[PDB]
Amino acid sequence: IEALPTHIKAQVLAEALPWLKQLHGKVVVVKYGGNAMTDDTLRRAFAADMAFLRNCGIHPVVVHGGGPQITAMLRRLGIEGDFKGGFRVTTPEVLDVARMVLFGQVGRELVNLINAHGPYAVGITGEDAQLFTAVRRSVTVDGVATDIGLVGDVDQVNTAAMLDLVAAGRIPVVSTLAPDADGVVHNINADTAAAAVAEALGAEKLLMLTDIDGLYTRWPDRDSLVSEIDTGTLAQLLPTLESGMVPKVEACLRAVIGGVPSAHIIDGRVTHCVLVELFTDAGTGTKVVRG
Amino acid sequence: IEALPTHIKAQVLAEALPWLKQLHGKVVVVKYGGNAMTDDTLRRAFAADMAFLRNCGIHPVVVHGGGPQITAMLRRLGIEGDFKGGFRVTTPEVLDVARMVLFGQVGRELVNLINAHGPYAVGITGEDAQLFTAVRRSVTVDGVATDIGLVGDVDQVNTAAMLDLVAAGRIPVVSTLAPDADGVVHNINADTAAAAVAEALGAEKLLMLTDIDGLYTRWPDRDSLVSEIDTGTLAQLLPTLESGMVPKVEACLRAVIGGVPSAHIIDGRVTHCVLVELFTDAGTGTKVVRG
Amino acid sequence: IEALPTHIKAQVLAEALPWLKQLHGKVVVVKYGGNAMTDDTLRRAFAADMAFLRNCGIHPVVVHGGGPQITAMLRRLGIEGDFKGGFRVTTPEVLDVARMVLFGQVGRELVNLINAHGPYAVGITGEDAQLFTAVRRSVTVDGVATDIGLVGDVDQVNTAAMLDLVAAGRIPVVSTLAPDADGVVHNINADTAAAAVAEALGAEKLLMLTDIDGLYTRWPDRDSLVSEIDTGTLAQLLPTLESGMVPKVEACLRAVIGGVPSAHIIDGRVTHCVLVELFTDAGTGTKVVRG
Amino acid sequence: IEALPTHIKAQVLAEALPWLKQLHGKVVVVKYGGNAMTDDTLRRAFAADMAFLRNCGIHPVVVHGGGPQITAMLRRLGIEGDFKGGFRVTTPEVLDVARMVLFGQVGRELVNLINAHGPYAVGITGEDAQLFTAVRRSVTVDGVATDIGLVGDVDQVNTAAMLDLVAAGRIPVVSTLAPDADGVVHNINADTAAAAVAEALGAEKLLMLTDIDGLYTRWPDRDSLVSEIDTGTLAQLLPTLESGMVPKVEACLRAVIGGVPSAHIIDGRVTHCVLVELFTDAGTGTKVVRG
Amino acid sequence: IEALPTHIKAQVLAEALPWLKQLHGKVVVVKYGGNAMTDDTLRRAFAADMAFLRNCGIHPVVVHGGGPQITAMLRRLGIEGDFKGGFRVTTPEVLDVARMVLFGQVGRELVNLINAHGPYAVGITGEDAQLFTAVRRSVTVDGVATDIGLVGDVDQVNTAAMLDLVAAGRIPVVSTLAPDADGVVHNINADTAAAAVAEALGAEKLLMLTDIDGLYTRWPDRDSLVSEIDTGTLAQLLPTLESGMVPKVEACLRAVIGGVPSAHIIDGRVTHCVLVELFTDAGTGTKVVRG
Amino acid sequence: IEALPTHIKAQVLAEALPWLKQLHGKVVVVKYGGNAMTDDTLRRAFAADMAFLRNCGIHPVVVHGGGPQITAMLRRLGIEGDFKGGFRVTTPEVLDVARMVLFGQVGRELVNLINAHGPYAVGITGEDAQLFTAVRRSVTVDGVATDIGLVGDVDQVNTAAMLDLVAAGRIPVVSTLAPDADGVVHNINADTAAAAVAEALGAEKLLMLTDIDGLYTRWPDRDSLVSEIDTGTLAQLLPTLESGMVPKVEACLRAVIGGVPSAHIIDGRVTHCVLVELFTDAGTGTKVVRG
Repeated sequence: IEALPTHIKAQVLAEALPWLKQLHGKVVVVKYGGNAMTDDTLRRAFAADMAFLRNCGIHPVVVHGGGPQITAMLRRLGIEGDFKGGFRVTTPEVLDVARMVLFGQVGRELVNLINAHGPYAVGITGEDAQLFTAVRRSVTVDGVATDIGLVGDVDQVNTAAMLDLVAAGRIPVVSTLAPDADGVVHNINADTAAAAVAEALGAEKLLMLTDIDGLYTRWPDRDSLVSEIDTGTLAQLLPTLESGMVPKVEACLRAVIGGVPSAHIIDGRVTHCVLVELFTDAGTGTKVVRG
Repeated sequence: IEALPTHIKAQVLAEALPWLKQLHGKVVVVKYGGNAMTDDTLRRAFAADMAFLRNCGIHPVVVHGGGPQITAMLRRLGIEGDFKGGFRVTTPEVLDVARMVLFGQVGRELVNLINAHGPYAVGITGEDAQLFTAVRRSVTVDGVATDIGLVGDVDQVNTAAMLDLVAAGRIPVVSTLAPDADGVVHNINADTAAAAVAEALGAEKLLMLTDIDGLYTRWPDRDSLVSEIDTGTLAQLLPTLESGMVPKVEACLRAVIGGVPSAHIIDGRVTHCVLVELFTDAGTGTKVVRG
Repeated sequence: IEALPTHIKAQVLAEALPWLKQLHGKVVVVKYGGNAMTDDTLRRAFAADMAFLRNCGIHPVVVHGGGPQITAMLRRLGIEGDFKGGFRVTTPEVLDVARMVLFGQVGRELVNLINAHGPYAVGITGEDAQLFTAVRRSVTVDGVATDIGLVGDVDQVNTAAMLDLVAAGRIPVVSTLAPDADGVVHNINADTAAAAVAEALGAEKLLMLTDIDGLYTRWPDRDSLVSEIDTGTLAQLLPTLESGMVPKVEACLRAVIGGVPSAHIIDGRVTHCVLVELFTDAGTGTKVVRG
Repeated sequence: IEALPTHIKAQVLAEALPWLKQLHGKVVVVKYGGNAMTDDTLRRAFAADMAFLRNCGIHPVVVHGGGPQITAMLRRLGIEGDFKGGFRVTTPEVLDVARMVLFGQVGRELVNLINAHGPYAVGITGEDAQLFTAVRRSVTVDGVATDIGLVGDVDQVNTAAMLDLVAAGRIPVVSTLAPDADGVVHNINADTAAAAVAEALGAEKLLMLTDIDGLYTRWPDRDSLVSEIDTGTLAQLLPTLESGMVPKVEACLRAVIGGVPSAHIIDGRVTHCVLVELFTDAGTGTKVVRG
Repeated sequence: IEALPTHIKAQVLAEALPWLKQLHGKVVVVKYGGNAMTDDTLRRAFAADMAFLRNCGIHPVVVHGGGPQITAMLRRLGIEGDFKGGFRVTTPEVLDVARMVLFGQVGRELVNLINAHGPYAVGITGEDAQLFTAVRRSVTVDGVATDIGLVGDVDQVNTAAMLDLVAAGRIPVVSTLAPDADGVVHNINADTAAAAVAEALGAEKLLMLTDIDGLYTRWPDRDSLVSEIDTGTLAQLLPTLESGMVPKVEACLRAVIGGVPSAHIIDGRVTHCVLVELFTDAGTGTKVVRG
Repeated sequence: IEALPTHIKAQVLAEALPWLKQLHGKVVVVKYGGNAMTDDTLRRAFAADMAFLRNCGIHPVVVHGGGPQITAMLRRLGIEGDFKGGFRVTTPEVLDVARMVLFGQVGRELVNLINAHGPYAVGITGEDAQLFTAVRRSVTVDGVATDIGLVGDVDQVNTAAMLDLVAAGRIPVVSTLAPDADGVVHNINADTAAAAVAEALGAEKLLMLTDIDGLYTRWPDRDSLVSEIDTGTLAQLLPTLESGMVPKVEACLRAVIGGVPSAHIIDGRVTHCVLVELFTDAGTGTKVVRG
């Protein structure tokens, strides 16, 4: 980015202006996972983009996952799994490990990366200041709803206390664990938690970092790649999508139907994908709007 | 506490008044460890006492340890230790485990206990919002200062951001990990960190929960138990004390010399020891003042 | 309270916690009269309990009476009384004396007692900053409503200005005099004024200090002493109660029906009765709730 | 004021402008006593002028006396006086009467008069919120300093809490009683208290209402009437002035030497003397400045 | 105003009190034009009266015209006019001159005059901070509505930003130019703009300075001069009034019907007419109220 | 900017981050003149860049000139000039025209351009709220200091009121006219005024838009173009520079010596020069630092 003429650098920056205006002073919830979480270059760029948003007066809120790190630690601890369908059962023991890995390892890495740019990141779970609660969820397997232990969905969100934190200039980094109404902590799917946080905070956008170019309606036909789709059309397409994309699409559906103006499935394998999706018209991601 | 006449219950409460006046609106830093951390009755009472202080308009700040929980997890993970003197060397690997256990397990338990009473507790480390930094420390072994890895002392404290948190009505629960000036996270001894936080926050008291009645000057002579001692006298006595008491005494010395009006070594095996030490004249603990 | 074991002192304090949580940040209106007002030990303890509430972050508001002090001063001044039924007629002259005694003597004593603990108490009447107004009341005598001069009921309350005063950390001590809509100051019964202030301020509790154990439904049968009663049941019982208890019961009825969660008739002859009633389950008083 | 041409009414108002600019947002302490306190027309006009200042964004603070009302009440109560020199001895009994008359009668009348114009006036003594303290004073009689009981001078003033009250839009009406360092309430001379309040509050002016045209240097020579004098000249003249003027002059001296820009001795027998002195160049009063 | 006795000066000031109470803390919009704008004595007095209101805690907002100054500058620039009916057509060129004269000359003179008394005046147009917008208006000529270029009516007003300016202690001086919805700046009649600003700001009064004694219903019969009239009566009279008075009357109608409590047509040829109309009962102006 | 690969657009934006961090929450004063003021494309881009800074949480303050527009209007009005040396004498008449052109024409155009992006721009002069004052300046001609009328330098700046305006989210657009201590308005050179505003506001940068690539030390040698120079070196070079560059260089000297961290002479003929200079390392401008 050095031989590139200076009048072209100017145009690239100037074209950010309409999106800076759209997002100034607004909440943007970003689900962070996949290869954006595992490669040092993609990670460092993600943390820089969070600092970028913050130094534009945008209020990012990061919700992270960590499925494979949990599995890796359970295997290290010799904790034998129980599986119903394709789901590990989250016993009290598995929860303790999940919480310890998500909050004490995965979230720590991102907090420190972001904080290389300033005193921005702060880690939290639903446990802290009772910021949100969980309700136990069942899963459908072989056509029957089934209990797989201490896993849940976001129940209620302390919207005011959460926005107080971003008003202090902080970037919350959320590990998806929260107590139920009896104080018993559950693990929440990070994609669904991200949609719930976006709706509760009145976010202007929900970004979903995934390891794909975007939503293909007829995978693997390359021409089936769509760049914008409405919730009604997308809900009808949901039964036909691969297993990995369903939670990302359900998230976008719940968020946009919940009033979030747009949710985006963007390619987490692209360095600075957040900057590309937010401040550029050239993203490969797909945008979900209501309709 | 039922056959006890009602006019005696009244006198007990009324005698709390001078200490409520002393502490209203003031910061009290509490080092929490030992059996107060491991027994369910002592723990639940500790969490209730933190809620008590908060519902009196006192601002508690909890600094916790977790030495044995770390050791237990290292053994579970099969991480062979290296030892210089009696000190485990904190390699990058051992740090990751220490941080994950302290922040993702030990701190979580206390946060949830306290939060059974309200949205009070919030967990943090020096990493979050760069709340404090560490400087690597050496230890003296066989008369020579020696490096034992990523262990440090508190360097600087973001006093303003920390007090903003208690001003929100929060009870910080601090896990003693913090980055050095290069962003590399160190493990800090919880006793020393507690003294450093007390001094930086202008705390009115530092409480040190330990598993002993109090400071014995000539252990094990029962009559050597003292109830108040000045920093000058206590510094001269420090070379003669058992190994377990030195860090607790050094903490009290640094805090009180640092301007904290008093530091207290109190018996963490007594249910509601905090209430006893703060709102009663009948504590067995020992009080350190400057002189 | 010295030979009493330390673990019992701890339990007494710890059992205050649920009521500290209930009252933190809340308004508590206390009608103060009777022997609690005349004996030096009961008085000093009352003032200490007001300071106690204030140093817990509770907002006490004190409404005081002074019937007998007024009578005593009228006799000293040689002011001959006029009586309709059992009621002294409050001429302009009698009002001046009542106001001067209530505000310039009785209220002064309590303000100074409370202020021995800090800059808390502040005296006021409805006259000051037009904090409340009066409407002239008649009384029923021999079955006919009758004018007995410048006596009234609370008309309107400047809720906002009153709460601004407690927000400053002040403890208002209210002498029950207030202007009517024409600026003419009336004397208001202190029991009824206390209920009116409680309702207007959204108080969490109304305490009525009286010189009896509590409400007896069939005085003097000792077993008729009740510890909790609903407003509907109590309204039906009101025509059967002794003359001294009627104003205290009407007060509790108006307050609780007015939305105050509970009103309490407690024994003002018990040292620290406020502490006993608020922070203990062993009070002899009776609690009024809606039903 | 009806046949007077309209262009003359305009000029009178327009000439108020430089003094409105001088006083906007500033504290003005007014000592109120004499015939301005006893005649219904002068009183009602005084209260209106206090409302005038308040509705210009000026912050009046009223300090009142009441010597003769106290004497009258003592005689009504049959309280025999003890006299040293020309001074009544203020026994505990005489204090109670003084406080009750000053705060519960004299201050009440002014509060109600002012409040006919709005929720402005609020009565206070040094007792309330420990707004100020007293130190016992002796008097010189026949050349020897002598104790005459519970009479004092203002010791310390809670400047911040007092200015908080005027910031709320209130007009404090101060009765000059205050506790000493042991909580024992003393009666303070109202002229001296007014000067002390002016200095502590950083008042822009001190007004002293008296029943004379102004300072005569060689009473009763009519030409000895001066309209402005400096503190140095006036201090030298003080030993030669009549008994009634000394406290008013000592007050002006202490205030202006204390940094109050000017103190004024104005004729309280003139209806609306405050308006005349503050917003007009035609006052008969005398102005004291430093020099 | 020197031989006039001092007790008469006092009465004049004291009679201002009810209107100071009415206006304290309230917005007063003043249309300023005519001879009040062109004579140095009337101008300087107008600026002083704006400073007077400000130093009483009243919030004046000045809307100014400048018709003849515009004409004079157009003639100096040799800009030939086009006229439909009696209306100059406001071409883009004529607008530039109008804006430059109104904002860069006429408004500057008033700002500087007012600012001789303090940092009060601040000049603005609808362009600044998009404080208000315009909508293009047509005029009726020979019975047909006709376009006369870039002239409009106030469309929307940024009420909040405007009141923020007066809350800072500023006196806005408004030049009536504002952009339409496409950013194209229009010239707005100053009388109509003044009524629109008064209604949008919730003004307590609208003052209309004109070069006449007041509204004559049957000009030139001297007895037809009315001092107060309701909007319904005045609307019926509007078709019968001289050409110069129609815009002033339409303004008062729109304002008072828009909820402004009263609008006043006052004689701008009287020195200090504002002071006379606001703080005196002797104004020759006419008051419009709803009915 | 369309065929350019998306990973290059990302890198351009990401490289803005260190300068966004440097400028977030900081004041940047921009002198705007030259061709950046006269060409529609350069102007519209300048206004967009001001909106860009504002939507990043940067606080721009624009100081504008307008020399040639003034000359053009004087010629249109037939105002014959008087010239001493090469300086037009600013008579009272010439000032009125200068003020009317600068504030009522030139500043209006920029305000409206900026406001196409939001309610940002607000026009002001030193006259408004007495935001700054002028002191009359002389010029040196043929070796003698000479009066050329109502031209001056910035004297004092109301730093607090000016920063209150940018705190409201406003972008001040300053026309360089201000009253002297006697209220007489002077015209101030816009380059010098810009440096004075930067120093008084504690600006982080001063940008000087000019119609040259940057400072040439040995014009017209192309290799004499420097990209960074210290104040000491640059002061020594000042006597050797062309006439047009002297005011721009004196400005940078006064600002940087006045404590402004850096002042920049940048090429106003480059579209989006502000974006290029601030958020890019590829600017042709020259940076002045202290040394």
